Amino acid sequence: DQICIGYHANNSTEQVDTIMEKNVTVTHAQDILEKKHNGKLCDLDGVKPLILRDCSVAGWLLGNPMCDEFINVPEWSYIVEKANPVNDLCYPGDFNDYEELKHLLSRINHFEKIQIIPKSSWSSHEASLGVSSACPYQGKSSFFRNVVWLIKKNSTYPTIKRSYNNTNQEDLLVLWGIHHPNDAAEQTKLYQNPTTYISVGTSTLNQRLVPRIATRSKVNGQSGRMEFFWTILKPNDAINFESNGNFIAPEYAYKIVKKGDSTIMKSELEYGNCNTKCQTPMGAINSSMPFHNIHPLTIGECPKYVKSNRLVLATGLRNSP
Amino acid sequence: DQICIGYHANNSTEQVDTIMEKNVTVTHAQDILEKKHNGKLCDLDGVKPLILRDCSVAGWLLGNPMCDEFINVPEWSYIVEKANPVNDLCYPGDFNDYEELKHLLSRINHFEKIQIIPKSSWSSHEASLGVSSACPYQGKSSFFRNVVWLIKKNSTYPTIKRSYNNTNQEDLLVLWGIHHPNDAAEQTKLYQNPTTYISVGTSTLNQRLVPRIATRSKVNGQSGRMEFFWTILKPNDAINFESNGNFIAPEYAYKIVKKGDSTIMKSELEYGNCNTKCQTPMGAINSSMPFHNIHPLTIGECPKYVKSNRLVLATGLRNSP
Amino acid sequence: DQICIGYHANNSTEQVDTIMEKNVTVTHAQDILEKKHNGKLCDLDGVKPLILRDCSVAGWLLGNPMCDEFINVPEWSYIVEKANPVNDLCYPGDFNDYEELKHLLSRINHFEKIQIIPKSSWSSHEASLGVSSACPYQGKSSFFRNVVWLIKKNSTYPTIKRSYNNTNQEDLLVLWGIHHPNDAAEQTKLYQNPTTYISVGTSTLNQRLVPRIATRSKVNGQSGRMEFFWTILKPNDAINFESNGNFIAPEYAYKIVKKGDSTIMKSELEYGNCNTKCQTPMGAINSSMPFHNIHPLTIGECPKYVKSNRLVLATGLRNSP
Amino acid sequence: GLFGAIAGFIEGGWQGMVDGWYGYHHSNEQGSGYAADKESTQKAIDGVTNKVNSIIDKMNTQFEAVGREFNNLERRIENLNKKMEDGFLDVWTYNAELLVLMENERTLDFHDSNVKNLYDKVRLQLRDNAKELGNGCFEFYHKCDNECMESVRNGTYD
Amino acid sequence: GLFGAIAGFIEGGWQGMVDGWYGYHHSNEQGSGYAADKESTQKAIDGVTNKVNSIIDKMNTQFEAVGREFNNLERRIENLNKKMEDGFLDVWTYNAELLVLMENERTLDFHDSNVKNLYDKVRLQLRDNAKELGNGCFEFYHKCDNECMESVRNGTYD
Amino acid sequence: GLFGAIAGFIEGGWQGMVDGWYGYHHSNEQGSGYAADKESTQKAIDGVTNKVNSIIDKMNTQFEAVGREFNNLERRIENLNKKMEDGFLDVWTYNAELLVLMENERTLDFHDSNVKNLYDKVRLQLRDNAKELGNGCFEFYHKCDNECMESVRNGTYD
Repeated sequence: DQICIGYHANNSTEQVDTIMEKNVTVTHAQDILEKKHNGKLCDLDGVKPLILRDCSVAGWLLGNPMCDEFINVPEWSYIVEKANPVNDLCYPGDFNDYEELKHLLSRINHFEKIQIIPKSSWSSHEASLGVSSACPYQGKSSFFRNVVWLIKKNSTYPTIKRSYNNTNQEDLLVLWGIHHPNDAAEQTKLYQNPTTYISVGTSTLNQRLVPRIATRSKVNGQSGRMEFFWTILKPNDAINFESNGNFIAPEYAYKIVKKGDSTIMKSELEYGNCNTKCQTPMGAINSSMPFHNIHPLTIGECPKYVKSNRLVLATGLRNSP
Repeated sequence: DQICIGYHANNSTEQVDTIMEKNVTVTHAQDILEKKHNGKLCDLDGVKPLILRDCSVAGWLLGNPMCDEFINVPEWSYIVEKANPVNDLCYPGDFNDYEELKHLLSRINHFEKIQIIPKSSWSSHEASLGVSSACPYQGKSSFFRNVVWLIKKNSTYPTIKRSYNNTNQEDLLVLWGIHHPNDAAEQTKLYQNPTTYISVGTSTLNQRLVPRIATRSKVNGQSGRMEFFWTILKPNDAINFESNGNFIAPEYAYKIVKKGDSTIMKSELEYGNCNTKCQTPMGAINSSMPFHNIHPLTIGECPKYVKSNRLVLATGLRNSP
Repeated sequence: DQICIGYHANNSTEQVDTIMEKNVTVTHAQDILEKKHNGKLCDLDGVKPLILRDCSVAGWLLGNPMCDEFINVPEWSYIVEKANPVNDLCYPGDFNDYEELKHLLSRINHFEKIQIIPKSSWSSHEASLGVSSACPYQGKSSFFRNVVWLIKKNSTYPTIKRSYNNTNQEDLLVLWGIHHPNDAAEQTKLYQNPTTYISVGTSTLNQRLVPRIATRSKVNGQSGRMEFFWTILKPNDAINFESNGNFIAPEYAYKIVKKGDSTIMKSELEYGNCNTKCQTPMGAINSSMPFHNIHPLTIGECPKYVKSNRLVLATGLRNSP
Repeated sequence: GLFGAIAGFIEGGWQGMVDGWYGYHHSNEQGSGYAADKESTQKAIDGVTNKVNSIIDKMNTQFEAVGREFNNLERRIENLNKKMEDGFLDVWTYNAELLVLMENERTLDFHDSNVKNLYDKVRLQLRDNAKELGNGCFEFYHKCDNECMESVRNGTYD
Repeated sequence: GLFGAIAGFIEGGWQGMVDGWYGYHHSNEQGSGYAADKESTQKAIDGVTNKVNSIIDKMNTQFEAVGREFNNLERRIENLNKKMEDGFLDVWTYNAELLVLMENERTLDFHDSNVKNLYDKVRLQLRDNAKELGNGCFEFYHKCDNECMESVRNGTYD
Repeated sequence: GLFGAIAGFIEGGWQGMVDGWYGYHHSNEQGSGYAADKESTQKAIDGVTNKVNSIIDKMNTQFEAVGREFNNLERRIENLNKKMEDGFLDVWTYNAELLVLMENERTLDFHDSNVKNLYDKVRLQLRDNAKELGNGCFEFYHKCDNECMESVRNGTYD
């Protein structure tokens, strides 16, 4: 008669690593790395992202005519933008401090666009002739929808003195611009005056823009340049414009309302008609694992990203052959 | 008769954590996290901090009239500045490259202010009329004490040609400014000349400032703007000014002497009349613990900051019930 | 009769550390920290570095006359530059966005210099008189070799309109400059016109430079200043210049060919006539150790840098006395 | 393994013991079979569960990458930004992979320990009563019936 | 615990032994009492002291936050700056908390080890001379007087 | 050490055993000498080799400093840059130094473990056949000749 001490074995095939030994077969193990996503861009927590597709944040905010899909967009959870969007800056130029703006946007879930200076508000200036074949809409020379390309009337550009006051309680993103012609005669044809300026002031802004003439390459069949500037106008603050030409004046500006958690994802993926609690630029994650190896940039309640191919904890004992 | 092997127990109640078990009662333990401070701002190693209270580094350096407490301050150990100090930039504007200056200050313990251009040195210009109700002192329109608001004399602003040479062996912080009026007639009233400039040169500086006119919001009952610039003037180097108006000229500049280890702390606390070897923005630390959890930003011989609520090492054995 | 279990001892003197005990003598141990270098700068993987010696990256690229050693240099593995090179910016000034250029260079192994605007191409301007005693060559006033200091001809500076097209398939580093005279009459003497500009455009560049007059310290016996700008001109793109004076025009520009892995090392060491697989600013490393403690900045197949004085693993057992 | 029981003097585990992690096999005239030792098994289930939760939890505060954009003339700070994000992701990957390696080795040894402690607990009781076979087994000098066997398991022999 | 002595076959510690960490209780006709084993206790005091100093010291070079300020249009680098400082403070917090967890577990096991080694050292000496009771105690076959007891403690039995 | 064999009940190692890490000394009428236990030694050589490679390898992805330059008015980002590079180099130095400390201690204990397991394996076989001397040695009740000795080593006694 005989009694023995012993331990469990089973048919388990699961292996874990240790410092001294690799691929130790164990009776039980817990995998803690999520390796799977659904390869789709999905609504986050019910709330649909803003998917620009072709349009850039610039093409969207300035109101590129091909970006009409985004004239008025609802509260979004996150923004998706391609690597090299086609519909941005239709008329070539620059967007001043663009990245600082993109950054401001990452802490914003909802914009509400309101008219600040009406197009039919320019008594002394031609406001329906500021168009270009660089920005076509339905086959016809058009222009950025939210700004107005002011042009000479009866052969005069009177000094503009316009001023908007932010009576709204919500911060306001005001955008404007300046046109840089390519020679002396273009200045004459468009604005009459040969030397000009746009001065812009708020309680904290002290700006004076002066057009730079230079001969340059035809980007989009254009040698002229537009340069766009922005500010954030506080509540109870006023923005004062003064210009005698080259002025791209605000028509609309965005009230900043929601101020949500958010990111701009870079992805060449289109909307996937799904919902998730954790989204990556490659696809969404539905998992209870502590870690995942999908992509570093995520939004939501997410597992921690690591670079591993494999994370498995032993729970049972060395399984015997 | 019988002999037994055994181990210590005692009345100890101290508990430590392990990976497999939490709150293991042990016979002895060493706490290594300092959780306590004195909630005061104290002298460091005998040497009192510069406590601006209301004044900002700007309000102090330019010589805001309400910042007379700091006309001449001794060697300090560290600087304390509130989150939103009231006494700075009394006359609204900007302070050029302010943060790079703040940064330079973090490696500085002592300034010694010396006169570089005497107020009673302006033969051709009015130097006692450059005042504002934005900067009051004892009820009367006054101005930044270290700079001079030069103004037209007998209806003329002759081109200024002034130049200071740094014969001192210590580096010199020279500060100056430019006034930006809000319309054409203000320029006329103050300086006579309608188009102006301030040119500034050293061995490495090549500056030319030109006033920006714009109509803007009344910050401190003022639409005008001041913009302040600085340089560090090496030994045996000269600073050359040239201006025909809008010039805010140096009177005083600071010799940089001590060059100590230092920081600008953000704190709404006032001086506490104590001494310490390690100061945080929340209070001082007197401890021999290796770690503390008080605040990340410290100065002195300090423990290492961690985010923990608890760090306790077992030294004794599992205490038995 | 007797049998015993036991373990190895030997004459080993090698010691390792543990948490509870320091200097435990063990029978065998593996040192894993490389402590040795050869104190030389060596060819990397056969390929010799560019060793500027005295010259700076600026002195080299602009073509400082004392930097003739580097008129045409082969593919290099890495670049070495002293802390304070003497031969740079012979005529005092600035090099615009110099650090962004240095950074671009870190991902470049080969430049090939080609003529873009010929010196004997200036019909209306004097192009052999733009020299200075600040930049001597073999005892005579000379100038940066790759740019041309254009000067008035028969007492006229006609507006320059020059334009180069990048037909090459390789990106092109184009460099130019602007002269800042120290008074009104110098402008007159050199260029005739009193108010000038240099406008520069590409498909993405929109520049307009205007000379800044100021009186300043004689760095290298000079109060004038040069300011140098650069761009990267894409394939099939054109660069358009327009200027009526103060223009430092390209003669040569560099084709960017190799685009190799690379760094600029700071070192006061000269070439050592050796070859290595891993170079540091202090010397080269020939080792199979996983770690080294030589210097953080290395290039090649290198061990991982750590700050340790000692890394030794026990492999054998506690050696007995 | 450090404690020499698992795949040590006890050559291999028991497919026939599904009841728990450690226990006994008995074999006498009335028959034979397996019986999980409930408490050492439970102690082990607790240990491993707490460990996993400690492990998961310790790792919950951990570097989150934030998307950040830079223009064409901001290459130095873009690279700094990149080197920073990658740098933390490498530190955490290493932290995670190593913690797993070390704790896996500690878990396996823990099981070995629990088997050895159980073995010794039984060895202590048997005394001169049984021959210690060397293989995990004890062969009785006299006649152990099912309640004799039960008494060993329960901890009340003799 | 891994070595099975502490709160293992030795059910609990001794309030009555203030002399040191491990030792003996003896009980015969002349009386009874506790005696700390001075050298195993000292070995343990050394081990733990060195450990703490190793632990403190290894942690002395460690990220120091430097106050750094940014203007309104420097938000990207401000955030980078913040994410960097926080990132290191999280790495070090984790380093510190884990080191404590792991070493606490190693310290407790070390004490268990020292008790077991002491137990075994005595077991080795007693031989057939005493009955190993299972509980930490050895009951002598014959009559152990105080110098007999002392001889066990001192290491010179028989 | 934790397992009490090395510099424990086995006072010191054997200069005379060059054959391997652990084994036997025998001594009878025909003479005496050392014989390395080939398999426990090999198990140990494997363990330590794998460990070192694990250690080296785990450390192969690790922060690389990139030279980066800043002008006179970029002092804040220069410092940030510096604090970042230093910060990672300190994290990795600590990672490396600690891993070495902990694993060194684990390696030494591993050897102790292997000696103790070998000791116990022999103890199990000898039974009442030999007197366990306390010092690592077993003194036979009867007359062990060289093939008797060999039988112990080989694992087939009795």
